[PDB]
Amino acid sequence: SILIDKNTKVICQGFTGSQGTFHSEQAIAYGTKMVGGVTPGKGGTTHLGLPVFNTVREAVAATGATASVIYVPAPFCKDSILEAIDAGIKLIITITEGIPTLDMLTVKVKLDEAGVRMIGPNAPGVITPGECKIGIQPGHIHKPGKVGIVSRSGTLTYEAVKQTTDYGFGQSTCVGIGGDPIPGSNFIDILEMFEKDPQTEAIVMIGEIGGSAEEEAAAYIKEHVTKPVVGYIAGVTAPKGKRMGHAGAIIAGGKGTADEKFAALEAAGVKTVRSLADIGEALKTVL
Amino acid sequence: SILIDKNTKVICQGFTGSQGTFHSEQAIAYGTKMVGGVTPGKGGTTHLGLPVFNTVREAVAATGATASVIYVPAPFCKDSILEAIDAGIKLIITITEGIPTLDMLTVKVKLDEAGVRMIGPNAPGVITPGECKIGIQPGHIHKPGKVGIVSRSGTLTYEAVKQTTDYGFGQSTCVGIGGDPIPGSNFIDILEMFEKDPQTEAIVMIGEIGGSAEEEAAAYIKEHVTKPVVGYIAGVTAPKGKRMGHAGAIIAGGKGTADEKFAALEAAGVKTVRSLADIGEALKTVL
Amino acid sequence: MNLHEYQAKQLFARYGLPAPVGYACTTPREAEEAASKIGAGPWVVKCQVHAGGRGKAGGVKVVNSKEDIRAFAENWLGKRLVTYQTDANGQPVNQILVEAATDIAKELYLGAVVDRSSRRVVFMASTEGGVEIEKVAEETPHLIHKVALDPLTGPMPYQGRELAFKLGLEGKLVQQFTKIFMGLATIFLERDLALIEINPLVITKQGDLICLDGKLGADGNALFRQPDLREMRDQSQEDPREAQAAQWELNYVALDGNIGCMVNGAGLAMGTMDIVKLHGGEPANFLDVGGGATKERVTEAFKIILSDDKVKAVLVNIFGGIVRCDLIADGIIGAVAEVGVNVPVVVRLEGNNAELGAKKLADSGLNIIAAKGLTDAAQQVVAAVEGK
Amino acid sequence: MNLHEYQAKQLFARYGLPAPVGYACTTPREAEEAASKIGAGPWVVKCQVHAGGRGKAGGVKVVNSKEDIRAFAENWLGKRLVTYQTDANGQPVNQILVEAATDIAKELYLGAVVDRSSRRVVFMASTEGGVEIEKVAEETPHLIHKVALDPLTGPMPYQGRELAFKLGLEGKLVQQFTKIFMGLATIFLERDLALIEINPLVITKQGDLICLDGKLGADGNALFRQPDLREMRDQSQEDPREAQAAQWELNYVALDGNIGCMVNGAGLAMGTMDIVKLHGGEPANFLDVGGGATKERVTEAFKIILSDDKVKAVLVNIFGGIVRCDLIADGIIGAVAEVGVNVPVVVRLEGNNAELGAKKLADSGLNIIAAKGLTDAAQQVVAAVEGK
Ligand SMILES: CC(C)(COP(=O)(O)OP(=O)(O)OC[C@H]1O[C@@H](n2cnc3c(N)ncnc32)[C@H](O)[C@@H]1OP(=O)(O)O)[C@@H](O)C(=O)NCCC(=O)NCCS
Ligand SMILES: CC(C)(COP(=O)(O)OP(=O)(O)OC[C@H]1O[C@@H](n2cnc3c(N)ncnc32)[C@H](O)[C@@H]1OP(=O)(O)O)[C@@H](O)C(=O)NCCC(=O)NCCS
Repeated sequence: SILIDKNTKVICQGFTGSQGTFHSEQAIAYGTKMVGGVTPGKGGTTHLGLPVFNTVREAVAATGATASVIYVPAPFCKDSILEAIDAGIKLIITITEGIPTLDMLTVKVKLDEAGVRMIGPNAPGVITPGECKIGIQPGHIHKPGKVGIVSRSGTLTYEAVKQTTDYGFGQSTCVGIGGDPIPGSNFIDILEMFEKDPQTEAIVMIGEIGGSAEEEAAAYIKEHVTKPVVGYIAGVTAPKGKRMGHAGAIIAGGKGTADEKFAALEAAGVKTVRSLADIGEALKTVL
Repeated sequence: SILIDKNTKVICQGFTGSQGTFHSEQAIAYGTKMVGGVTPGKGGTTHLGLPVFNTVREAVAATGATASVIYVPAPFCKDSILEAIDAGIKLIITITEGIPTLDMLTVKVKLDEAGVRMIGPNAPGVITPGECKIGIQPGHIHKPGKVGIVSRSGTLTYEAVKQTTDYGFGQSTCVGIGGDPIPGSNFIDILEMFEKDPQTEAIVMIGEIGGSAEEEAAAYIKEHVTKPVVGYIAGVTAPKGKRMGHAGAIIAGGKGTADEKFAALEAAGVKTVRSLADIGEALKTVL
Repeated sequence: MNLHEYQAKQLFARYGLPAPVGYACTTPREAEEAASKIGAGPWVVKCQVHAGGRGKAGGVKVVNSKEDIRAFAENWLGKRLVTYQTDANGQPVNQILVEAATDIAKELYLGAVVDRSSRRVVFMASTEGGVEIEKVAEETPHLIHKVALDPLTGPMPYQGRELAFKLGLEGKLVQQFTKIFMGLATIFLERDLALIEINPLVITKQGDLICLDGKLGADGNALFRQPDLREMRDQSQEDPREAQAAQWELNYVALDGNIGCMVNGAGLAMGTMDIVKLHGGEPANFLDVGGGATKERVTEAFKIILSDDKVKAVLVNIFGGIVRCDLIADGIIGAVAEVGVNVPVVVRLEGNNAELGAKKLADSGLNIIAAKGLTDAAQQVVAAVEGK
Repeated sequence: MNLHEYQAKQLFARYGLPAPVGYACTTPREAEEAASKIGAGPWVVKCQVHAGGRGKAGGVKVVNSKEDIRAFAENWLGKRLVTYQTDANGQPVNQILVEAATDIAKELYLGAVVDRSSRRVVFMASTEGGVEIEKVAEETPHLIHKVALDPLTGPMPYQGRELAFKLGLEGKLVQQFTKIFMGLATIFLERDLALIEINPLVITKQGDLICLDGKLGADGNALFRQPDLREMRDQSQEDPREAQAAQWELNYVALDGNIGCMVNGAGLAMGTMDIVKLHGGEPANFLDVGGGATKERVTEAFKIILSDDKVKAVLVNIFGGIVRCDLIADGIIGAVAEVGVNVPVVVRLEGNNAELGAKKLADSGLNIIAAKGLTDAAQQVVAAVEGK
């Protein structure tokens, strides 16, 4: 498994908010070691039976959490993420959607220099089935297993999750890197982690239109990934230069079409599948 | 020797200016492999028999210079240094005085991330006697030798240079790190380089009031410098909170007095000398 | 979010960038009156629509008599302009930009975007102005020069000069280019732009740099802190269903086909469309429910989707979400009854009560098939349009 | 470069930071008239001098009658205020700041400087307001909280809250503190400040944060791009010889002693002073020639140095530079003749023609000893004042 496990101590920024509350309850029910939360102004209180702190630094001192899930509205995310980075949190899962691209541009530069890992934003989160759940994904469709999944899409990941549970392959870890143009972590970052993870036997890489993370990931896979990779790209039928929901799902300058990514993946030796319904089948094949 | 040698290929930014011209002529006469210069607007011309380029990148492509000496007025230095860093120059000697502290603050962060070394600003330069001369220092008082010198002051370095030539010790390399509050390189940076340099047998560290580079360097010396170090700090008789010439020569908050630095150096086992006239004598002693 | 050329030019003005003298007029009378405010002809009259290729569609003309400005404004105001960059329906011309004629000596290109591969705002300059920049990138890549804004330092003058010298500019044109770069890069950062495109950036016969055109794209995600840009939104330039859907927390994007798609998740939405495609279908739209599929939301979804005549079936693919599968089914049922959906509706449901919600759909009586899995769902919606 | 409290407060205003209602008055009449513009007494009247400790020197008073404001202004305008932070000569009071009385509930400290050790602008906050911050740093270090501005991102709100929560602030005071931090950090970056000190930053009885005082220090090196600050310079607050020297490209700083020092190089200057000290001397000043020691420059140097009566000898220590040692000697000779230097002058010369310039000095007849080396030079200047 990668990124998180049964031992990951997580705090939640925006903990006392609707989504922060609702999804922490789910995390807690799954056994994620949520150990606290941060909401400026409610430090010193308790919520979901955990301590609430005014700052991430008070929360880290107090709990030793090394991971933080962020449910802060977009306007305050840069601030939140930067506060976490500054407090020593080593892993940030940012669920928030709508963060200005220019903010993520800066954040990403920061994340890299501070050596902090961020999954997101505009992401569903991360889950190591049976061990840890951070995010908004539905835990009941997962099955502890051997397939690692990385995707720019939440729902499409679930489809792949369902399939890998229904073929009995299970999932080692699922990483939703999010649908924003400048994510904190990209396919190559996560792919490298799956390659080095004994528990992960095969990889499902789910992409879509826009950018070139998939094309670069292909190049990377050919050269450094040895485990088998099944891939799927959404947006074959997407018009160019129109945002398809996710901020990053947009073909800018006629570059980054689904076909290009498919082809680039095929060339790198990745087992691509045209229908998302056949991800499971394709795994069976190279498994 | 450190930083530069007979093989260092240097370009000069502000090359066609008064100081850029005058001091490049001196460099050239000393044998420094000046290979060109940059002055936006005069690319394509020649000056001092060297090619003049419009940008540092054109100059580096053309000459392979890995070092750049900057003689650009203060208002344009950030721009110059940043342009050099971006062009791949690995060593920047900035003579310019008057660069806003906030500019050097940013530059310093950049220099460190890009892995570029900068000696200065507000510095006299660097000279490896007999091999390379970059800067405004007078080459005739130097003597190829075994003593490495680092100083926040130009003139005080000359005094130490004179002494080490007059005791026949000679100099391995002289690094004037400059008198600004946020220098590109500091005592610890240079000290480490002298420790690892076979040719340097002893070190003369010249400081002054302000900051805490000397105190930190002391701590560093105790722990990682094995060669003998003679030290001298100027400003024993300097009022507090008044700038004594160099932008960085100012006791802010009653911290950073000459005595504190002397004592901190003494404690770290450094041979300090109260009169700058006895630097040579003190070397003889630990030599 | 796109701005009009006249708006981009106001902005450029505000940042001391050079642009022609001109006024955005909303009536033929204002337009003809703007001529004299401008001066000696001839004058350039340009329809203001977000799309490009206005030139090749006759929406840009250099006229030399007020009577001409008027005729042009009369011909276009209230009419829709169709360019190769708009759908066949075109975009409404509500403003005519009347500017001074400019003496073009040479045409350059200067633009900027967020480069996702290098994770930086990147400015791009070319001597190939007046041309589609993609075409130049295709064919003469060595003529496109780029610089990446350093997030730690902000745009730096040497980057502007770098581009200037690579464009072979010289003399005062270099200083002028640098100014334009510094300001465009400043605007990019301060207004949270997503895109800047000056095509062409012109060197005038009098030897000065001028922004003959301007195309600004704002980052929608940043509009909350861009009040000025916020007010500049011209809703008439887009399919109204998009803004309509947005108030309802739906992401709608009209397509050509006849199979409406309603899905939660952008990824699942695109993937759903593709599967309908793979199975011989033709997706009519992208509609991502994404926000909790409440009953009313689904109703809205249907109204928006079906507001397109070409729609002859609607595929609903919902995997998970906040509402349980049976509540989702009721809403589909309720929306189909109420909205009076007259088309077959195929529904794929996954999650808690998937089967109970499937049953509810089957027992409704309404023409709503509950698919058993995604591949099935597709084949059924595809089949459901055969003939219709 | 220092600003006056009233100037800092204007600046704070400009950035939406809260400061008392007040007016800088230059006549007793304006001062007494400002009372009514302010409102109900009592009013705070404060001499405006760059130094601090104005309070302990009687330059700050809370009066309750216009007749009092007047008396105060009359007592101070045109007079010089001496505080523990000025020399015995004090600083001229040319403005009296008349502000509204403030209801102090608690006194905090908020300030910022460039921390050379961490190479960042660092804000510092303490509940120990009204106290010398150094004292608090000495004794209760755990009460001083700090944040470092990240050069890559600019000041961030969480840093302001960090400090706010460490100060135990709560409720609206946290938002208010954050605003003040964000703006002070913005001012710091935008005006190229070197220092900001709000002491005290007050929580008023009505429960609001207010800047009771303000001390801004600008980075002199950045004044070329700070036109506003440039105009705010009040030359009368410093020894005039300093600005005088500066136009001449000399760095002058008056001291107590009687041995004038003229040296090229700040480092050599300080070191020279120290050597004169080591050898039983008492340096009267720091004067760094640094710019080419032309004859006229040296003449200026002498005028400035000798403009101090306490000076009973002048040591000239010149090592290298742009002018050759003999030309330097002529200028010293010329300056000593012309300026009519009536004191012994000891000269240390190193570089090309050091001896030829020494000869020229010896053959002048003038009372100018040419030292042979630095230690010698010192002993000779020290000796040269013995008795004088
Ligand atoms: C992040 C998001 C879910 C937050 O929504 P929300 O919970 O309804 O918002 P709320 O206002 O209820 O809660 C936000 C909380 O953040 C808090 N907050 C604000 N700034 C904060 C900061 N810097 N640090 C910590 N908490 C902060 C507020 O205190 C608020 O909680 P409160 O109600 O106790 O005051 C929402 O903005 C969003 O982005 N949704 C899209 C998620 C998504 O679609 N992801 C894609 C994965 S497929
Ligand atoms: C750097 C310094 C010496 C420059 O002074 P200068 O040579 O008289 O200034 P000039 O105007 O003659 O020359 C500057 C040149 O920089 C050039 N320049 C400006 N911006 C430039 C840039 N970004 N890149 C390259 N060159 C640039 C100009 O073109 C000019 O040359 P030109 O005359 O051919 O147009 C001066 O500003 C300074 O800082 N002096 C103090 C040095 C010092 O005391 N150091 C302490 C060590 S002890």
